[PDB]
Amino acid sequence: GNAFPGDTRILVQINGTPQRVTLKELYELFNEEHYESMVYVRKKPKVDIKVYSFNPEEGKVVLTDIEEVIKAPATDHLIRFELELGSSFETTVDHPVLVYENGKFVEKRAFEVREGNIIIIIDESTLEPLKVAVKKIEFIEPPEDFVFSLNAKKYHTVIINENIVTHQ
Ligand SMILES: [Zn+2]
Repeated sequence: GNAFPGDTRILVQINGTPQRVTLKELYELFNEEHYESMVYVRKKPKVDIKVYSFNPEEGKVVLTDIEEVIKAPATDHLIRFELELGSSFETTVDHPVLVYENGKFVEKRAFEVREGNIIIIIDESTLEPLKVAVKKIEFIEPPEDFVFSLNAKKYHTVIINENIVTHQ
């Protein structure tokens, strides 16, 4: 399954306040827990929480509900993307990643992303999108026993680490 490392940060709105939490912390803000089909799923929120998403049909940041958070055993390698200006993120090898090409978001599996592909970051104050190139790609042996994901209602995009737009 597709996932992120637990130390990945995600932009959320908690009780009306925007902030970043790690995916591990996000998982802990839910209860409930059920273990089934080798994964742990939590659906009931402990705080009033929404996730910030990017709506590609309108080019706009939007808020949406979190349907569930998931913790799964780590199996595959991760891929780390280092971006122009020094930001970075990591996903499992087949995780969808959004790159910006010729005026649209292309959804590629992480292992198909190439150096020089463009990633979109958001300026949080103006909500303006900015383009940064992928500068380096690394394959990383899984470094923790569990990885984490979430399902965001409708848009299925999230804003991670240093304001990076990607697919949930
Ligand atoms: Zn849905």
